[PDB]
Amino acid sequence: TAHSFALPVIIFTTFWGLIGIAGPWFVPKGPNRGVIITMLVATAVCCYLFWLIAILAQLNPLFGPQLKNETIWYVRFLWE
Amino acid sequence: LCCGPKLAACGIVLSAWGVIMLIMLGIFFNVHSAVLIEDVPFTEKDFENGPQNIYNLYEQVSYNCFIAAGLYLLLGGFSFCQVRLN
Amino acid sequence: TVPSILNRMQTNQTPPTYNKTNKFTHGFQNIVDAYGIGTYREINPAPYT
Repeated sequence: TAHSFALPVIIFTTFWGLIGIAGPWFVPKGPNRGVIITMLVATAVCCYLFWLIAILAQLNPLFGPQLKNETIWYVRFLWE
Repeated sequence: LCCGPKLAACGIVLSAWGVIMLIMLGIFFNVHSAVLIEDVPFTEKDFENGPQNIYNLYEQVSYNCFIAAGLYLLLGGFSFCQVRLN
Repeated sequence: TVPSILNRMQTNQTPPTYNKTNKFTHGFQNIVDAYGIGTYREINPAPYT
């Protein structure tokens, strides 16, 4: 069950970078443009940082979870 | 029967929430999803021969959740009727 | 027939702050106003909040 740490970063980085960088140009020429661009850019920052922190916090763990023997017995069958 | 429009609105909203959540919960138990193991009523002697013995109880709780969702759907219908009267 | 006049002048009083708020941003502008309105033409924290 290997989630190789190249595809997730590529996917979400291009995703959020596009939202925060290309979307601003696609916002139409109008009065609310500035506020809309600020929403796009800062949403990119906040959400991308949240995801990046969450995934790096799991990259290279120091310890593994602790499980009741019942859930060990169950997940042993259920998950790969 | 009759009731206040605010009571009926609360009833219908609660019925919608209950129906959605309990249908989802029954689905997730019938799936045998692992994250809900602790809520299954199994006993310490059910861990001998394999997961089927506990799959059955997962199914039982899923049926309970579906029954509760049906009760909430009936409540939602009745509350919608009450709103229509009001 | 003879018209009126509108006059500009050199002023010593401090300008107020105005934002041309819109339907969507009114709550946020109020949220930042709750702790003191910004001085004339300083950066508004509302669009970032």
